[PDB]
Amino acid sequence: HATQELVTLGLAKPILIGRPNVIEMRIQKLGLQIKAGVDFEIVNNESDPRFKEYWTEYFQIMKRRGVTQEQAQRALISNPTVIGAIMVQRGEADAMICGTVGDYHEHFSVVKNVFGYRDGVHTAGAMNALLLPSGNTFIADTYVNDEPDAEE
Amino acid sequence: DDQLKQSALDFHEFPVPGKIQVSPTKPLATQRDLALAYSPGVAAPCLEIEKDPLKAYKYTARGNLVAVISNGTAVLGLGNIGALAGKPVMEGKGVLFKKFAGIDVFDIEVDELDPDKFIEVVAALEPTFGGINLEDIKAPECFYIEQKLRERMNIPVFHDDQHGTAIISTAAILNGLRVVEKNISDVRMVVSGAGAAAIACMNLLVALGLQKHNIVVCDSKGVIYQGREPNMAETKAAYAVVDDGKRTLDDVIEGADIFLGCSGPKVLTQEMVKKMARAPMILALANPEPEILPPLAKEVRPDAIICTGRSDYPNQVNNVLCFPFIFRGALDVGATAINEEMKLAAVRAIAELAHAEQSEVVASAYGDQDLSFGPEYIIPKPFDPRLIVKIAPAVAKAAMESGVATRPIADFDVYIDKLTEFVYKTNLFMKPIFSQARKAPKRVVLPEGEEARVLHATQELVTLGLAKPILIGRPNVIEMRIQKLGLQIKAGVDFEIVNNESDPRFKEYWTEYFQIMKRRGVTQEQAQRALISNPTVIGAIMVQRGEADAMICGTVGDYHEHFSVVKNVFGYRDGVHTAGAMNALLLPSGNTFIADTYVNDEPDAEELAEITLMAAETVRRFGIEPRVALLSHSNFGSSDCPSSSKMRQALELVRERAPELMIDGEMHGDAALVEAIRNDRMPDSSLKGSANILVMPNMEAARISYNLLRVSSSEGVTVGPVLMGVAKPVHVLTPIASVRRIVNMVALAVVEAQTQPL
Amino acid sequence: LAEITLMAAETVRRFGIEPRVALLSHSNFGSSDCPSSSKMRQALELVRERAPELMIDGEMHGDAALVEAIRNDRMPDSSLKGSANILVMPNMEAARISYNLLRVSSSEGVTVGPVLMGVAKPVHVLTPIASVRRIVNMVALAVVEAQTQPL
Ligand SMILES: NC(=O)c1ccc[n+]([C@@H]2O[C@H](COP(=O)([O-])OP(=O)(O)OC[C@H]3O[C@@H](n4cnc5c(N)ncnc54)[C@H](OP(=O)(O)O)[C@@H]3O)[C@@H](O)[C@H]2O)c1
Ligand SMILES: [Mg+2]
Repeated sequence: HATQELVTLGLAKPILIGRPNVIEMRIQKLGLQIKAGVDFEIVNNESDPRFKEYWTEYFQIMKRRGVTQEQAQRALISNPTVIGAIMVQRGEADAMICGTVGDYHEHFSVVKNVFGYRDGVHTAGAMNALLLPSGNTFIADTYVNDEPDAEE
Repeated sequence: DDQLKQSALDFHEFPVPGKIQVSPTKPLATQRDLALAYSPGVAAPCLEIEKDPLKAYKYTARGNLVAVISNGTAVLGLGNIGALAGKPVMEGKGVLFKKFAGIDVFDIEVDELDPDKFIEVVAALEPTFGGINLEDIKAPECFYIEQKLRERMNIPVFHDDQHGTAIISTAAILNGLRVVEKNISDVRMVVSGAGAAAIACMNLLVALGLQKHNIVVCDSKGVIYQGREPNMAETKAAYAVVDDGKRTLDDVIEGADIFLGCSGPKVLTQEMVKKMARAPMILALANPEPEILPPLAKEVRPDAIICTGRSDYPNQVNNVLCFPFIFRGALDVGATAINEEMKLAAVRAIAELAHAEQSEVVASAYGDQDLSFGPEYIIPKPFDPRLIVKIAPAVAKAAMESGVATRPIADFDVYIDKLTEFVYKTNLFMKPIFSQARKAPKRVVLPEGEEARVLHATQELVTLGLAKPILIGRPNVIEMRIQKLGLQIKAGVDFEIVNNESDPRFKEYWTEYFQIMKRRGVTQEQAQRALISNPTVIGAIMVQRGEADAMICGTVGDYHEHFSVVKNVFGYRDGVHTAGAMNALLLPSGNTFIADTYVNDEPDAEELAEITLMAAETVRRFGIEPRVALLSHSNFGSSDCPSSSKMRQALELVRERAPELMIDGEMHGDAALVEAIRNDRMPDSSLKGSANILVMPNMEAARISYNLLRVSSSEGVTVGPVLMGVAKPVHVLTPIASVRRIVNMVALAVVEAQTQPL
Repeated sequence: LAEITLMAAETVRRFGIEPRVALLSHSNFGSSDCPSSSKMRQALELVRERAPELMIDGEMHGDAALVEAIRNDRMPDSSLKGSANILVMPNMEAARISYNLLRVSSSEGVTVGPVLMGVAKPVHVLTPIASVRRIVNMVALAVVEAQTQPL
């Protein structure tokens, strides 16, 4: 639904990750008017033509972080967040929006491992916005650091 | 027959050619040691040998060394392929000499095939060897050559099968006559196919106190009796009965009592067995095809005493029965030859064993020994921990009785002690597990069904009939990988495939996973995603539901990624609050098990005690008596670190729980493994001999020690990591596990599922 | 750990053997995040800082360190070539247990040990079970070390 809205408003060029068959049947059942290639690009998690170059980069990132070559191969087929992060890091996409499935830190660990921290920054935080009677209010680090210290 | 032809063609020569590797049993890692071995320093042992030849067996080989000396004329069952060309099965015979009794075998093969120059070459090579194991000398020059050779050397000249199985055969006769409450005086015999190992067997069979006129020798050409041929056949006319017009074998029975024969195809029939007297004692020893088809004859007549030489049935006559152990009696006594008393007192040991077999740490579970003396049990099974400590001392005792030995053994208590010590360090507990799994296969999930190693293991398990595999993966990828690998397994026919996607039981699977893990951080959508992308979860849910009996995972990913799923689904065993992984090693001291190499990073005293008890129980089920030693960097209170105090607390807890368990600690690894160091440190230690279970303070020490010892000091793979303390049978393996490891662990899981898989 | 690694490499170099160090742990190249493995990785970084020419890698398993095929399967780009001849262990319990088990199981003869490194003057504390050959070898090593400014 969000992809349909983004195509309609022309806000982004979506790159969906999943099985094209399941995506298409779900689109038809939902009643959307988006089509593969025409409006949004589909990247198949399996039988991806760039599979070899993807798991290779993931392994080179995570070889000394507990990930073997076979684990890298298995992650680039069963972990869509890793595929999206490698896509963004390589340059085939500009941004990623994950987290709609699973736990927050399951995706944040991949994001931090691939992209890393910003320059001059040694911590990450998640800001949540609320519309209170006093106005727009933002609460800092609702998701990342369990017990930040003074510097964090 | 490629599943046997190609598999046996895949021979373990790849690392280094030849099963034997003539290697220094002494250290050679220093110029001092090298000078002691080849420079002045090695002249002294040789000079002392030359001064008095009594030192020949002492300073060198030729004490334990036999040489299976051959002209390659009857290579086990092959024939005259040649001396050098016989090397494959030459080494195959020589390898079940060291494997089962520690006999050194120099596979020197005489190239001289003439029946009179062969003896000349063998007697020329006599000083190299302290007892020759003459094999592959063919008939009829086997008897001729052995008869010539026996009279020359002053060291045990013991042929192979020609002298051979007579010990096992006459022991089987002595027990069979016991079974049917008969006596050797009136027993009648029928012999067929007087071959290399046949015509020489009744000669021993007579030595029990047997009249010659009761034996009827036969060959391919009818019946060898006195009156048949004008020229009486040698070594057979003594037994030859008077002429009576009996020209066909089907009538020469007349109610006989024994069918001792070592020959080829069938000669005996069912009506022939019917013509036999009451309580027939058919002893068809043909290896290719039994001469009577024992099931058919047993359906024809009951209370049969059928004895064969194949291991598929009890009462098997192998060389390992006494040949390595004969020389363990022959060479280890100092005899100058082997008499008929040697050949007859070892008859009174293996025959004694069959009706005197008991205890000997029977595998508490697994194994399924179920051996009782009777019509289906005449002689012990091929491989036995006391097939040595009873047969070898019998041969030595016969040596002193014959007064032909040169190094008579002292008080036999010490001899039996050393022999039993050698027994502890050579155990084959996996063969009973394979035998017990094969007679009751179970369904085992292999969640990593697309792995080449798992597919090879599946082929092996289908071939051996150990399990009913249930592979998990994409059927398409599995099938293409099978075709590429060259396997002969098919979906449904040999192994069931469970597709991780589009599984008909998807709804009922993720529902159960959610009900297990709803309050453990897993949502319904996460449960749905796990039952499609996590094969371990699918296999665990399958096993928990009851659609499979065991699981074997871990060949991909991290150990704890699978162990967390296993623990979450199955839980812990009743009365058990911890889990541990036991890894097995074949050390020079014997089978050694290291406890909790994978599960607990830093176990405490109670967890260590539970792990110790579970490891002892598992090792007991293997058929090995548990000898536990808690390991630490402190030797019996040397250090007061919390680790050593924790080890002492665990020792006290274990002693409370299991007073019968042999355990001590905390000590060093060398103190645990060698008894001299421990006796020097703790003379009153409750641990006797070498410890076979090593319990370590933390997972780092256990894992590092196991990894270093496996690649440095280890022979082969048996089992590991054996997961203990989980409710249902499941073993998490490692990504580097070999096909043999997977097959062994699947067989272990199958046998554990035969024992209430919960 | 870094100081011990450097001293061990220097001593093995003085023996005439090219040092090939491998820091050992129950984790294979970041598999576990226990403080022990993090300490091993920190030691590896410190050693690489101090001695860029030393051939060292870690942290890995014992089999990965000793056989090159396992390491190449795990880390094809490992800085360690062949078998490691220096094994640095996370704690004294693991080191002592591994050495004691390997000495009685997988070992040919005695050469030296325990070689004490980091003390001002040549001195070697032995064990009560040290043999005559061990004492002679260790005395010879101490004599040769005293020929090299015994301070
Ligand atoms: N421990 C064991 O399990 C064991 C050990 C050794 C041998 N064996 C078995 O014994 C056989 C050969 O062993 P071996 O080397 O001792 O003997 P061998 O030298 O091969 O002689 C076998 C004899 O069988 C006879 N024979 C062949 N075909 C026959 C037929 N159709 N009818 C009757 N007799 C026939 C031949 O006698 P003629 O010369 O008169 O034809 C021949 O001399 C094989 O079956 C082998 O598996 C078993
Ligand atoms: Mg043979």
